[PDB]
Amino acid sequence: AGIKVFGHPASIATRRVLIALHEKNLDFELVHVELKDGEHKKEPFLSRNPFGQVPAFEDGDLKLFESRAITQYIAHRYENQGTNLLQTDSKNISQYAIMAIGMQVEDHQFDPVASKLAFEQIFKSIYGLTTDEAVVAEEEAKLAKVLDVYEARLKEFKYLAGETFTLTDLHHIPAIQYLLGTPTKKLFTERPRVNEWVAEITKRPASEKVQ
Amino acid sequence: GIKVFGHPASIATRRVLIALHEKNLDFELVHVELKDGEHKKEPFLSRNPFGQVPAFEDGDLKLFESRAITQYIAHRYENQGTNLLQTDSKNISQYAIMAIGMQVEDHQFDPVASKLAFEQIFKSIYGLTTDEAVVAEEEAKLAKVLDVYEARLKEFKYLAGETFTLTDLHHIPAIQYLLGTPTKKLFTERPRVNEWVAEITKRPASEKVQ
Amino acid sequence: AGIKVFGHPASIATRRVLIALHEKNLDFELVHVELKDGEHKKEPFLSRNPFGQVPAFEDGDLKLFESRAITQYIAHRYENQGTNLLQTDSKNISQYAIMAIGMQVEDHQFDPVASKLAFEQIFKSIYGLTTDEAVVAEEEAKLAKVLDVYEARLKEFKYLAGETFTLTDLHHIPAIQYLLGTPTKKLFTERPRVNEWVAEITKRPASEKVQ
Amino acid sequence: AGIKVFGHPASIATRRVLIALHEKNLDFELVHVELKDGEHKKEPFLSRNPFGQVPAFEDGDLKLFESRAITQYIAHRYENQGTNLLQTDSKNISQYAIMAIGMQVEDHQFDPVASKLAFEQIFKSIYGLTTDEAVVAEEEAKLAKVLDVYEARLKEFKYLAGETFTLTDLHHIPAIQYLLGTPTKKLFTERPRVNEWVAEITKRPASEKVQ
Amino acid sequence: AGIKVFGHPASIATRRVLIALHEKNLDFELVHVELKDGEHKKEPFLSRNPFGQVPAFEDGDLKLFESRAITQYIAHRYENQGTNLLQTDSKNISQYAIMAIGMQVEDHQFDPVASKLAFEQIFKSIYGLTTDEAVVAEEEAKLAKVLDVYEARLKEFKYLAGETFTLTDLHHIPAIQYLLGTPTKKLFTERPRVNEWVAEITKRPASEKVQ
Amino acid sequence: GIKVFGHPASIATRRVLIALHEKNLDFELVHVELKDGEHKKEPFLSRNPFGQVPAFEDGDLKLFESRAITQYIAHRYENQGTNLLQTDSKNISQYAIMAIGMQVEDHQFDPVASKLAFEQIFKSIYGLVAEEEAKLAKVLDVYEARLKEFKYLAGETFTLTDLHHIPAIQYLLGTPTKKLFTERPRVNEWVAEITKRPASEKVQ
Ligand SMILES: C[C@@H]1O[C@@H](Oc2c(-c3ccc(O)c(O)c3)oc3cc(O)cc(O)c3c2=O)[C@H](O)[C@H](O)[C@H]1O
Ligand SMILES: C[C@@H]1O[C@@H](Oc2c(-c3ccc(O)c(O)c3)oc3cc(O)cc(O)c3c2=O)[C@H](O)[C@H](O)[C@H]1O
Ligand SMILES: C[C@@H]1O[C@@H](Oc2c(-c3ccc(O)c(O)c3)oc3cc(O)cc(O)c3c2=O)[C@H](O)[C@H](O)[C@H]1O
Ligand SMILES: C[C@@H]1O[C@@H](Oc2c(-c3ccc(O)c(O)c3)oc3cc(O)cc(O)c3c2=O)[C@H](O)[C@H](O)[C@H]1O
Ligand SMILES: C[C@@H]1O[C@@H](Oc2c(-c3ccc(O)c(O)c3)oc3cc(O)cc(O)c3c2=O)[C@H](O)[C@H](O)[C@H]1O
Ligand SMILES: C[C@@H]1O[C@@H](Oc2c(-c3ccc(O)c(O)c3)oc3cc(O)cc(O)c3c2=O)[C@H](O)[C@H](O)[C@H]1O
Ligand SMILES: C[C@@H]1O[C@@H](Oc2c(-c3ccc(O)c(O)c3)oc3cc(O)cc(O)c3c2=O)[C@H](O)[C@H](O)[C@H]1O
Repeated sequence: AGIKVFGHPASIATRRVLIALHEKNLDFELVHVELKDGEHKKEPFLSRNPFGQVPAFEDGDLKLFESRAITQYIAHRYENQGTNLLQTDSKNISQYAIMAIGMQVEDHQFDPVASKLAFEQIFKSIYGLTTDEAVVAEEEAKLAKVLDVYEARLKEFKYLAGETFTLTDLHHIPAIQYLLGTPTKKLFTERPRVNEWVAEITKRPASEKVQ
Repeated sequence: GIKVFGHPASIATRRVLIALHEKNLDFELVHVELKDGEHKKEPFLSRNPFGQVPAFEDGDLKLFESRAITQYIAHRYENQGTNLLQTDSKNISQYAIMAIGMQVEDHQFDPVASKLAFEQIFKSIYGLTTDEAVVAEEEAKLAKVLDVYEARLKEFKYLAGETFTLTDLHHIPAIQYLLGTPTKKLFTERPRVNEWVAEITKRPASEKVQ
Repeated sequence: AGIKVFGHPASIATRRVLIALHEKNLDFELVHVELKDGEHKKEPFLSRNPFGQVPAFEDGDLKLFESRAITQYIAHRYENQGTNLLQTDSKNISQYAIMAIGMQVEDHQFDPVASKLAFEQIFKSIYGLTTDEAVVAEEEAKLAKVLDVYEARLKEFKYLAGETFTLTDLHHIPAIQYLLGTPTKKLFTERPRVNEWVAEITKRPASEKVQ
Repeated sequence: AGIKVFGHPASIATRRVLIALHEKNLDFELVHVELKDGEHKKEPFLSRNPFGQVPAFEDGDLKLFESRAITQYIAHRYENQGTNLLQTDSKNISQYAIMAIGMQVEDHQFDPVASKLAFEQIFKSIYGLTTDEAVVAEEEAKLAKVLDVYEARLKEFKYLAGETFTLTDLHHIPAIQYLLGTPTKKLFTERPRVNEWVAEITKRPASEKVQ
Repeated sequence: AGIKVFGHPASIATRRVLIALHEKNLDFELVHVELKDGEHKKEPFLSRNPFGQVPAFEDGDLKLFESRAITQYIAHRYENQGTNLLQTDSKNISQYAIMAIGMQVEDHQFDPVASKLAFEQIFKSIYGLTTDEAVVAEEEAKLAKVLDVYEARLKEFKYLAGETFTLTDLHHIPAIQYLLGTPTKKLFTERPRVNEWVAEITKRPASEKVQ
Repeated sequence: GIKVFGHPASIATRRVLIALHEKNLDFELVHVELKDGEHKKEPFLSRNPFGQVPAFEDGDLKLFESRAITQYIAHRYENQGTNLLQTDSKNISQYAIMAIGMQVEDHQFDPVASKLAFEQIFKSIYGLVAEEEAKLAKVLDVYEARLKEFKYLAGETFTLTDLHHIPAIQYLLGTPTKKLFTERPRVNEWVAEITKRPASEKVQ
């Protein structure tokens, strides 16, 4: 009954879902999955996601996993409450496609790089493992290319899909929150439109709630 | 009209081509010469700054990312040819189920399938020897994905439900390649997966790009 | 305190030092080196270890690094307090050599394998990453060969250097603590003298203090 | 009947043969072998080359494989037509040996390095993959040494075997064509005699026919 | 000043040259290059071969390197003395091409595998290293394929290029001599026509002179 | 008496041999035929169950692990030949400083030096690096800084810390990796001194 998120409050992909829920002012329960104990690779969590990755999700009888499938469900199902996470005219197909390009680009070009950066520089550090400086340099060079594209794009429009905040922007927030606490920060601050964009999306109340 | 900027052997290009054929749409395939690095040069970079085929045009609308393109095609031309969305396309929960499968193809299937094709086909063109360790590690991963698919296909005829959708369509080009390799066994040894592969690969739109 | 340890409490090599200090009932400060902030790759930590790795160590004016150099120093400098970590007759050179063989074997044969097993099964799994089952199988086969040697050895003597607990046994403890929380546990439990040895050394109060 | 080449028009080794045929103004059929479908590792291609490598070749009843055995056959069999691919005085044994050194050097020192560089910088990109910048730097250093030797050699003579274009030069052309579309280009252009040599051999009509 | 070979008497490539010289009954000096002291990577040897590999070679004013360029030069320059190392009718271009296929095959398919097998099983011991049994198994499987092709070939003809002993056969001898002192021997003796071929070419006086 | 069970080319065997020569000790080198897998068979396995050269004997005492052996030699025969311990061997802090260097040689230097030697000697000789040279440079920069303060790695005298590096260095001096040593002036002098020692030249 109601909306439940099965995840961990430090997980990037879990935070994606949490931010979208807060943006919609939805009530929900966060059910804690203990990653340190391998609970995500055990039953019963495996029956909610056989790939053993947080988050999983429930809205009544509907059971989901994959953060970006979940956010998009939220954005459609609860379109008319709270922040609109779709384009202003959500019935405009070409505008939806432009948002979709940006979502694909986050998923394929931004996230794997940002993830590796956060893993090397933050998560390894929590367990006393040493950061591989070569992976960091290689991954920062990649991220700089992605951010150069974003810079050009943000010269044209206030946000990545157009003039309003959407899922394209939202999906970047958790990884960015973590990378702002690392030397990777410079890559965002040295690009002026990227920097303003980061400042706006991270100061949103929904973003600050999960931080 | 509709133009696709890509290469006819490319997995991601074939994704778009199959969707266009399924909609019976006319279009032009404008060849991008990957062997000459044309995808990492202007003017192709001005269509996709990440230098990856395919890019796409429908009148004034310019796109890239194969799965954004296919979805656009499926919505813009919803009412002609094959329906690539769910039967009731206005049902939001049903759309979310399709979306899970599309995410799963992208994150769990495609990177593994793409490594298996690289090691067993593409390395052989060129001078290179297939790393049998990568092949074994990747086949074990693929088996886990296909076990999930098997369970799912016991419940429903296709991956998103009772009808062929983008979730199935996105898998076709990688599968077409892997059927020419010993990885074939992973599909054939799983009966519902095997039937599913036979159905989706024998579709006329699939055969047109082969 | 006189004695300071510069490390991280989850680090295997740091725990080696901590256990030795506790065994000697020494007072000391653990100074937590902030790996996430790159503190280990900055002055003043680099003046304690130019290779930028944890732990480093101080006893008055004496500055050290390398966990096994530190534990040995502790064992000699504070020989006649708390547990004896050297051989019963510490002046016996041949007996010291037998302990030294075991310490070398821990360093070369045991530690790199145990480390990789912990990384693949614990560190990676907690994050998003999939445990490479091939590395696990290859490494477990190596570990089994080591533990077979240990089994034969523990049929002759209560501990690895002879009849008493020494640094040879102590140096294995932290890695073992981690591997007991993984399926690699079986390799220890399926060997009866190894199993009794693991049970004894991990139930020591000094071992439990760092867990 | 007549000359047939069994290969693929993008293949470096196939192009070697094609260029030699064009230089002799020979008529021939290119029979396409579908490498993407593994046709080279199946019968009937395996009966033409049991090592499953393109190209294979036929001139009437004579069946050959190995690109450099084929080019040499072409150069002798059809010596007196089109471009002379042997030395001016082809009966001069010491001059032949000098050409033979160069051909060996292309095969052993140039080709494996040039191949790797093309793979890392062009072919990996076609598939997902990322170019390993370390391999590129290691291989470019190797290529630079080769090209330094070539530079010295080209200060004495117009081409690599002497004053005329021969098989020694011809065998380099296909790999060079690919590397001119990569940043490795600089290694050629930064060496003035190498640069002029590359410009000459790539602007030959036979070279341009296969491009 | 006559024929000089600059190399080392244990080197496979040097032995190639020595055998050809002995087959021609030529007088020559072997000038020792001390590999263990890096003499091959220093002047004056580098001025004979800028790639720093034995052997180099001299016949009067003519300076050469690459063992197979040298053997071929010897076979042409001294064609009409001692053993003919070319085909019976050396003016027959198709017959030359058939010998050339076999020479290419020895270089590309046989030599790299045979050379690894000799390194793992014989020469690793010279430097105090242990034989990698996995490399050995992988390489023996490759060598078996090559030898199966050779077996088929030798059903048709007494030697690899036809009815008479040529450079194709000669180039295999040194590697084979070494592999006959290893368990790899079985691959040759398992195959009856290969076995008779090995027995014939290794019992030649010129072969025995370098052993 | 003293016996060493190993192979004369083996880096770890040479470590032991050098220490014996430095102490002017008589001993027998009993060859273990690695090419024939003798190290992975009985009776060698009963001297070292891990099947690695060298093993060692001094009367009834049986040892393996080169660095355990060198240290035993340095203590058992402390007062003869070269002192391989610190000048004041009873000084515990000074021993610890030598111990840091021995650990550093084992963990930071040896694995890198060993890879470089085995890739290049052989690439150069039998026709079969950049990542490893970068790692080695870092280690050698630390050594350079250290050798500005003291004549040797543990202090003012030659000790086991220096000795343990010798065999790998001997091999690397026959490769282009030589430059990493020569481009660092204090490292270069240190290498020249430790490799010209008679005990080092005896095993070369
Ligand atoms: C609000 C909806 O937005 C758009 O539908 C699309 C949707 C979509 C519709 C309903 C859902 O429950 C859902 O999760 C996604 O998805 C798209 C994804 C793409 O990658 C590209 C598209 O053009 C659409 C696409 O056009 C359309 O404008 C549609 O007419 C409208 O009902
Ligand atoms: C102006 C467009 O920018 C670039 O494409 C991107 C688009 C986009 C493409 C086509 C459109 O019609 C549109 O309005 C936006 O959107 C992006 C969104 C992101 O979040 C990130 C991106 O890199 C792009 C991104 O790279 C391409 O150069 C495109 O062909 C060009 O038309
Ligand atoms: C029947 C469902 O199977 C699994 O979810 C999947 C679904 C799915 C299906 C129907 C549902 O009502 C639903 O909530 C989820 O669909 C998939 C599609 C794919 O292409 C691949 C998948 O891995 C799943 C996939 O793993 C999950 O274990 C889910 O919790 C369970 O209810
Ligand atoms: C009885 C002895 O066992 C084995 O050596 C080991 C020794 C050792 C050698 C000589 C002795 O007198 C002694 O009491 C112990 O100690 C070990 C300690 C470990 O932690 C691990 C080991 O593998 C050995 C280890 O393998 C060897 O087979 C040795 O040569 C033999 O004499
Ligand atoms: C000038 C020559 O350079 C080197 O030999 C080569 C020769 C060559 C040897 C003897 C001659 O009389 C001659 O005119 C050229 O030719 C080459 C050609 C290539 O295409 C590549 C090479 O590396 C050499 C190559 O390395 C040798 O160091 C030789 O000592 C010297 O005479
Ligand atoms: C019987 C022949 O075998 C194969 O070619 C080889 C030839 C060869 C080709 C055409 C001829 O007319 C001829 O007399 C010999 O010779 C070889 C010699 C070697 O030392 C190694 C080889 O693999 C072949 C080798 O593979 C090819 O399959 C060829 O097409 C076929 O005609
Ligand atoms: C000669 C001895 O040296 C020093 O003992 C130490 C020894 C040691 C003593 C006797 C032996 O047979 C042996 O093989 C090693 O080892 C150490 C190792 C370290 O890593 C750190 C140390 O401080 C000592 C440490 O201080 C001490 O100065 C001891 O007082 C003295 O008897």
